[PDB]
Amino acid sequence: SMNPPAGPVRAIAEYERSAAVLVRYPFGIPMELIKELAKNDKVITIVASESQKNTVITQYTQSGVNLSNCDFIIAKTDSYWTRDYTGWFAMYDTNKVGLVDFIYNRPRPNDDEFPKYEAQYLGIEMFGMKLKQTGGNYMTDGYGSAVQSHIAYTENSSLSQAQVNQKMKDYLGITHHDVVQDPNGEYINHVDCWGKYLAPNKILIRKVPDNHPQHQALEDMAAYFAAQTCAWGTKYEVYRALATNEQPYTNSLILNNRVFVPVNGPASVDNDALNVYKTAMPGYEIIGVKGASGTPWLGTDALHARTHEVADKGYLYIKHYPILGEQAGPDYKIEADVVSCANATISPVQCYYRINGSGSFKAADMTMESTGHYTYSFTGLNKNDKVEYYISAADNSGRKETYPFIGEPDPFKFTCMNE
Ligand SMILES: NC(=[NH2+])NCCC[C@H](N)C(=O)O
Ligand code: NA
Repeated sequence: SMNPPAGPVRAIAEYERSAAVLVRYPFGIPMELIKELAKNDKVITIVASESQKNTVITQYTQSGVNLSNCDFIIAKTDSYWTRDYTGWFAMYDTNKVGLVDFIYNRPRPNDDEFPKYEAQYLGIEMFGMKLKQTGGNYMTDGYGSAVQSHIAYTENSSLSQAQVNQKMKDYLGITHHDVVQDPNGEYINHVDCWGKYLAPNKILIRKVPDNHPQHQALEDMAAYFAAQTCAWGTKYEVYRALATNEQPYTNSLILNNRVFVPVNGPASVDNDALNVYKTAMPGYEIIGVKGASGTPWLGTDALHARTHEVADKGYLYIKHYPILGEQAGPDYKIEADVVSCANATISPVQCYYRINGSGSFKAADMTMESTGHYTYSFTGLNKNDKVEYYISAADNSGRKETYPFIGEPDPFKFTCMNE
C-alpha cells in the first residue's frame, strides 16, 4: 500500500537480533568473509537467476562454505552495495516487523526496486517512504534516534527539514533525526565512513592525524556525541578509530555477537582499530577481514557497504531503559516490556544479577504486572552495594534473548545510595 505503517513504529538497530545477512553476486566481498559469516549466521545471496544461484553454490562448495546457512533471492540488481539499496527494518503495530523502501539516491533502478523482492522473500509487509535515501548514510540506535549526514536534507531539497523528519517519524518511528554536516570531505557523505553506533550508549567516531585536513571536523563530531545524553540517560561512550591512511575502520558490520571489521594495513594500525572494538564491546567476537584483491576495500566503501543485516520477523523484543550509576532508592525497580513477534507464549522473563562482583549471576523471575509488562525490585541492598544485571526472556517458538543483546559479559551497573 501507499500508507505508512500502523504505529507505534520503532526502527531496528544493527546490533539487534539478526536472522540473516544480505550480500549480492557478482561479489564485492571476499569468499573468506562469506565462509566466516555462514559458520554462525544465514547468508542470503542475491542472484539474477536460478542458473546464477547454482554457479554461486558451486563456488561456495569449492570454498568449504557451510551450505546449511546459505539461502538465495532471485532478483535483478545493478550493484553489490546491499547496504545502500536494500530495505530498512522497523517494528510496527506493536508486534510486527516490516520493511521500509525509499528512493535509492543512485541511477540504479534494479537496486532501487529490490526491497519489494526482499519483503516477499521474508514474508513481511513493505512500506514506501518517499525520501531519497541510502542505507550507508543511515543508522538508528533502536530507541528512536537516527544519525545521517546532511545529504538526507540536501538530496530532498523540495521538502523542508520538518517534512523530512516527519517522513522518518511516520515510516521508521524516528523522533530524533540527527542530521549533521559530513565531516570527511569526500564525495560520498555516508555516516558509515565516519560514525557507528556500537550500542545504544556507544558510538565510534573516526579519527585522523593532527595535520589531516578533516582532523578538527572529526574532533568536533566526537565532542558533539560526548556531550550528548544517550537513550539510556548516560553520556555516549565515544570510541575513536584512528585512520592513518584512510582505512575504513568504521565501515564494519555488527551481526549478532560478532563484529566484522575491514582491515587494509598496516597490520599494527589494523590491530589498534580491532582493539578499540574489543574494548568497547566485551563479549563480542571481533574479526578483522582482509579485502578481495579484485574488489578491495576503499575509504568510502568497505565491508559495511557490501552487507545488510536482516531482522528476525519473529523477533522476541525486550524494551528496557536501564537503571545505571548512583541510584537513590530505596526501591530499585526495573521495568521491561517483552513482545513476541512470533506470537508465542513468553516464559520465563528473568533478571540475572550479581551483587558486589562475586560468584555467579543469579536468576530471579520478573513479575508480569500487565500484559507484556514485567518488573523486578532489587531487595535487601545496603548503601554502596554495587549491582550488575541483565534481562533474559524466552518464548515457546524457541527464541531466547537478553537485554543487552550480549548479556552477561556487559551487564548494566548501578550503585545503591539509599538516599
Ligand atoms: N555504504 C557505503 N559506504 N557505500 C559505498 C557506495 C560506493 C559506490 N561507489 C557509490 O558511491 O554508490
Ligand atoms: Na528503493
